[PDB]
Amino acid sequence: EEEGSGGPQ
Amino acid sequence: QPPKCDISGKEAISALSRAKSKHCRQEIGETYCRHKLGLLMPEKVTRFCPLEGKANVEYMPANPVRIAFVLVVHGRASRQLQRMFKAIYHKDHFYYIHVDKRSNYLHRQVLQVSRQYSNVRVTPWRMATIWGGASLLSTYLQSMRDLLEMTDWPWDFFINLSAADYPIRTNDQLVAFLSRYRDMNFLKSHGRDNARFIRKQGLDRLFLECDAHMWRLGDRRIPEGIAVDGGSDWFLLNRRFVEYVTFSTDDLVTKMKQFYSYTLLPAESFFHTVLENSPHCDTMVDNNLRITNWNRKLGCKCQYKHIVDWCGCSPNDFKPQDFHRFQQTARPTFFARKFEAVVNQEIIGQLDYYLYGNYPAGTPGLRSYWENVYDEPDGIHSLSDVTLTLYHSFARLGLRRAETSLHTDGENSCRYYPMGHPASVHLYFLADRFQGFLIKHHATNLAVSKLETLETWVMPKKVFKIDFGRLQFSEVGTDWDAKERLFRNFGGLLGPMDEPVGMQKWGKGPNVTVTVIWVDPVNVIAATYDILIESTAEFTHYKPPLNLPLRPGVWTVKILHHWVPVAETKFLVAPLTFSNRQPIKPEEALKLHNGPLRNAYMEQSFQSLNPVLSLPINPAQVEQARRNAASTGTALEGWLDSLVGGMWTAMDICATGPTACPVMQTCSQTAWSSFSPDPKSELGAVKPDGRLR
Repeated sequence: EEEGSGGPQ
Repeated sequence: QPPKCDISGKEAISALSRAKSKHCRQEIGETYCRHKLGLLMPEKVTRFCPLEGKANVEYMPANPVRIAFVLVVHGRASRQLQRMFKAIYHKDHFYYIHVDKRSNYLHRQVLQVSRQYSNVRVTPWRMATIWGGASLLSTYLQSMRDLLEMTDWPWDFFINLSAADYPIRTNDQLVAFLSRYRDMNFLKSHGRDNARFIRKQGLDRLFLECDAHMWRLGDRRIPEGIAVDGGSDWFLLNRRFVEYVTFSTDDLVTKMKQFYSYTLLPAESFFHTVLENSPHCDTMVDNNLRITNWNRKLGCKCQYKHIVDWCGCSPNDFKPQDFHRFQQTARPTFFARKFEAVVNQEIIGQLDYYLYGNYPAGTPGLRSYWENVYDEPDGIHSLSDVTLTLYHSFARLGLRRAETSLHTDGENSCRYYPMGHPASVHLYFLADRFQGFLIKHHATNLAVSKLETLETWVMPKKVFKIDFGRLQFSEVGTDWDAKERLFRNFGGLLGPMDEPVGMQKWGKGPNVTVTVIWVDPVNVIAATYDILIESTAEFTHYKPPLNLPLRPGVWTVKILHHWVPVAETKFLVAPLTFSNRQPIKPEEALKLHNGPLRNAYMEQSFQSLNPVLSLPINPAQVEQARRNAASTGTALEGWLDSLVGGMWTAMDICATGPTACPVMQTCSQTAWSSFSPDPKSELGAVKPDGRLR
C-alpha cells in the first residue's frame, strides 16, 4: 500500500 | 475594479475567467500580486531537528491513555456512522464531531447524539471541506485549539476518523498499545521517491480555496533548509506534539502555516514536514496504524476535475473477500477504510461480530439498511423537479394500493386524498440488494375525514431480458461511479432533459464485438454503435449524444450480435409535473414533452433500420404522443401515473399512528419500515463496562 492521494497534473 | 498588478500567468487568467463571484475574482488577483512581489511564500525555513535524517498487547495498563476522537463527516449515511460510533465508544474517551456545512440532515442527527452523552460534542463552526481543499487543515488546527482549551477533557492522544472508517481491533487493545508508546507520533510516509511525490502532489504549485473550488494560480519554490515529506493524512498524534503545533511561535511553525494555507491536500504533508524538522523529530513512527484499501487501477480516474484544478485518487470500498486482510500480523493496525453500507454491508457485519460477538437470536434488521435521501426541513427547493415529480407519483401509487386491498360493498374506509409534499424519502436495502424507496406522506382518510401519516414502499419492476454469450447484465442510469462500478442514481430516475448512460457487465471469455440500439417510446431509433468487448473486460459504458429534450415514455435498449438478438432492457423518461417546484404550465409543458428541438436526436438517421428490426411506427401513437405533450393538470397526472405504474410496484403501505383503514399495519411492526427496530444502529444507555455495544 503506497500512500499519497495526489495524481498528476 | 482593475488589479493592483499586471496579471499575465496563463493559469491565473484561466482561473479569473472561470470564477463566478466578484469576491472570488478579487481574492484571486490579490493572492497572485502578493506572490508576484515575493511577499507571500517563505523562501528559507529554520530546521531545529538535531538528527541527520529521519528517526523511525494483552496486558492491562495501570495508567491507561484517554483518547480524543475527531470525526470529520459528511453525506447521508447517518445509521452507518451510528454503528461505528457504537463500536468505538468508551466513557473514558472524548468525541468531537465536525459536520460539513453542506450536510444539514446529518448535522441534525449528530446533534441528537451529543445531547445524550457528556463526552460527545459537536463543533459550532462548520466548514465546507471539499476534497483536497486547504480547509481540511484549518479544520484540524482549529479543533486542536478547541480541544487543548477544554480543561475538563484530559486526553493523551489525537485520532481523526471519517464516516467511512471502522475499527479492526477492540478498544481494550487500542488503549493497551497506545499506553505503552505514549510519547510516539504515528504518521505514514509515501514510501517512494521524494521528488516524484512533490510533483504528483502539486506542492510546487500555488492553490487558493474560494467558492468551494481549488484554483491553481502558478508555480512556487520549495523553501530551502528543511526536509519536505508526506504521505497519508490519517494519523495519531500525542498531546505534546499538538501543543507544539498549536502554540509554538518559532520559525518552523510560523512559516509552514503560511505555506500550507495555499496548498492542495495540505494535511498529507504538513504534519510530516513539521515533525521531522521540529525538536520532536525523534518521536516519529513510520506507521499510521491504518489499512487503506488502495486500488489505484480503479480509484485514479481524475474524478475530481470539477472541484479542483488537479487530478486526484481515493481508496476503494472493502468487500467480503477482503476480510482476511484485517487479520494480518505483520504490523500493528487498528483501523481500516473504506466502508459503504449502500455498496456492501456484509463485510461490515462480518467485522463487527468478529470483534464484539453476535447479536441475540431474533434480533431484527441485521441484514437491512436504511438511508435518508430527503428530509422535509431541508425544503423542496433542495430537491429537483424530477425527484419531486416522481416522489409525488410513488405516494399516489401507494394510496391506490390501500383502496384496492379492502374488499367491501359498503363505504371503502381505505380511500385517501393526498396532502402537501413528501416528508422524507429513504433508500431500502436487504441483503445488499436494493429494494426501492420508502416515502412518508400525509393524506386525508375520506371515510372519517381525518388526516393520517403513512409510509409507502415502492419497488422497481424487473426489465432485463436475455447461445452461451458473455453478457451478464445491462442497465441505464446517470451518475456512474467508475471506481465502485455502479450508478449512484439508485432508482434510475430520469427526466426529459437528462442524458442517460448505458452500462453493460461481462463475464470472462474471448474477445467479442456487439451492437447497441436505442429506441424511444414511439419506435424512433435514436442511435446505433458497435463496441469491442476485450477478453479482460468486465464493465463497459457509453453516453450517446442525444439532442434534448428526450421524448417522454418507456425507452428500450437492445444488444445484438451480428443481428442476432442477445438481450434488452427498459428505462423510463418521466414527464414532469413541476417547474421551479410549481405546477407546470401549458407553455412550458409543450416545450419539454414533445421531443428534441431538431426533429432528430442525432446527426445520422436510422430510419433505414425500423423495418429490419420489426419496429414499425404507428401513425396513431405518434399523434397521441403529440397530444400527450400539451396536457397539464389532471390529464398530465394521469399520463405520468400510468407510466409509473407500468414500471414500479407498490409493495406495501403502513400507518405511523392510528388509522381507520382496517387492513393496514402499524409501521413499527413491519420488517421494512424506516420506523421498524434497527438495534445495530440504535444507541442506548452506557453499560457498567463503559461501552454502548
